[PDB]
Amino acid sequence: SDKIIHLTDDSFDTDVLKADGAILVDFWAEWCGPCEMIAPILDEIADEYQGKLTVAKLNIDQNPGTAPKYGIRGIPTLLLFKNGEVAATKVGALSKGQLKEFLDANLA
Ligand SMILES: [Cu+2]
Repeated sequence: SDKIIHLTDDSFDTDVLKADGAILVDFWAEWCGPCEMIAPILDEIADEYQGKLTVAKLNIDQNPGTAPKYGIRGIPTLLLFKNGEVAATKVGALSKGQLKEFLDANLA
């Protein structure tokens, strides 16, 4: 938790679109089993990728406006942002191994 950014629809532009460096955004919602599976995986990734990546989370039941703008369908959906643009997309729950391979491939 501590270094992971809790996003709102208000702050999304400043925190993600204007941020320097890669930001991985987790679009999640309440009552979501797959969302709960990857939540400790992302607290680990936040520590292991420190200096290379910032992790941020946006709960769509409390923040209904940003996800329609990115065409989000399945929840959870992870979007890797770089310089304000969507660099890569992964949707669905995945293991720690799969997430590391996805990040190592795309942080290049
Ligand atoms: Cu922490």
